Amino acid sequence: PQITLWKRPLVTIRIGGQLKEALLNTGADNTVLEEMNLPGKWKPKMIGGIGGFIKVRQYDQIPIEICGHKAIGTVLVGPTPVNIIGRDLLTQIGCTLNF
Amino acid sequence: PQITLWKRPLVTIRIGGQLKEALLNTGADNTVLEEMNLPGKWKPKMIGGIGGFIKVRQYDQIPIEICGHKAIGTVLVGPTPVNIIGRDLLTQIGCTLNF
Amino acid sequence: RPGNFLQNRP
Repeated sequence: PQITLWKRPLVTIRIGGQLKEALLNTGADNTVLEEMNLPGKWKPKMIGGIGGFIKVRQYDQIPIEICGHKAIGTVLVGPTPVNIIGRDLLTQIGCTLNF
Repeated sequence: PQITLWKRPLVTIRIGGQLKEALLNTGADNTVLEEMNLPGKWKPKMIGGIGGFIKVRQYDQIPIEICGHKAIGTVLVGPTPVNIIGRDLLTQIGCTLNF
Repeated sequence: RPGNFLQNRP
């Protein structure tokens, strides 16, 4: 559909059978979730935001459903204040910014 | 336009007669620019996200052109890593998220 | 609450 930006663009996602709220975030290169357990191999990464840098774990080829859309891709996990769907998965689901 | 998210959504802005580049950020409540001199009264504020908080200056009723569309609103100024157009002004220029 | 979720890849 079409999502207004008068309020934060929060949507339900589903990952590993858990329901979570995340923010559709054109200002994020990547998808970053609050601390959680995921299966398999991972690698540590440092990402930057508004106030400095945080450490995350990078997991690849994780299935995630984002407002009804099946996606499979990389998920970074760490101390983000809010779950973020970044450009890597917005593109996957066909999301554009229109004005 | 309908902007795709293959690349960071960096666009032309014009503020106080200066040409800059800014990131259209649906993950930001408010607009924050790198340090610059703007006219008029300001108030200090803190804004936060990944990596913690920074101290900014808040100016009101500032004209800014974003990708050709005129806006007038509240502009924060401070140590952000990139000029950021937030929802406050994305709404003004008619932005929605579409998928 | 924080309000600016800029995020840059590694």
